[PDB]
Amino acid sequence: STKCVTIPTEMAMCNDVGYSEMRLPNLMGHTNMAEVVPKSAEWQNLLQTGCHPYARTFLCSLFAPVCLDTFIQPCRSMCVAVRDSCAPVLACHGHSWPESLDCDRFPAGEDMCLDTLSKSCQGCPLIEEFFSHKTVLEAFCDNNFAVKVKLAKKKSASGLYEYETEGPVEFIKQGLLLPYDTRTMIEQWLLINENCAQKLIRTRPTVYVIAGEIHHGKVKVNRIFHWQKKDSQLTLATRRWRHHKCAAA
Ligand SMILES: [Cl-]
Ligand SMILES: [Cl-]
Ligand SMILES: [Cl-]
Ligand SMILES: [Cl-]
Ligand SMILES: [Cl-]
Ligand SMILES: [Cl-]
Ligand SMILES: [Cl-]
Ligand SMILES: [Cl-]
Ligand SMILES: [Cl-]
Repeated sequence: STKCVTIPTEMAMCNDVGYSEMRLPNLMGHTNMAEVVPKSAEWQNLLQTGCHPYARTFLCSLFAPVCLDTFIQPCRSMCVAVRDSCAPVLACHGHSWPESLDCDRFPAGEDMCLDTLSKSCQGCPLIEEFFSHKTVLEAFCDNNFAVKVKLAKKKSASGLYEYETEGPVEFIKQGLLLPYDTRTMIEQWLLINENCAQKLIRTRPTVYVIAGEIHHGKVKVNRIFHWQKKDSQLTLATRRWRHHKCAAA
């Protein structure tokens, strides 16, 4: 029916939250630790960002409720705070706030609940057209990656529009990742920023030089340079990048 188990060291989410014994089944419905531990480990990437100081203990009140006490849910206030602070980070990871954590399921008003002690990647930069290769090189130095990509619009079976890279991607500045991983992050950014991709399709030709940052599986495009058919400045900047000395080391 129900039992109490020791929080294992392998459960990094709740191995240092003030108590060592949890009750099963937990508030998430998990009936055994072979289910509790991996499902809790799915939150590790979000929790390592520090999106909200109460995210970890809020989650542990659900995944590892206190053994000897009756089940007390966290307050809807704390759910709304943690959700409003951490949901954009999950969106940057490509995820969304789970329906199982819909804050409307948590108590408010008279119902007793555990409360608090007290009371980014979505940017779409402009398409730069008349620019200097010195500005392009400055963007290269200021960003993690810089690539030459051709974008293409495509109609799916359901009638919706998909935006994809077409042909090979010419890498100018690789950054600290392999070109395969960088390109995978660029595709992820294209899917997450559908409005920005749609904006980029409207400028012909659809060839761009994009520069941005990649941090812990999050991709942010900072600069977008349009590659004209008779381009000179992007050509000069890309040919110069190999021998270019940045202003900062
Ligand atoms: Cl969001
Ligand atoms: Cl973020
Ligand atoms: Cl970011
Ligand atoms: Cl624009
Ligand atoms: Cl920049
Ligand atoms: Cl189309
Ligand atoms: Cl870098
Ligand atoms: Cl054209
Ligand atoms: Cl043109």
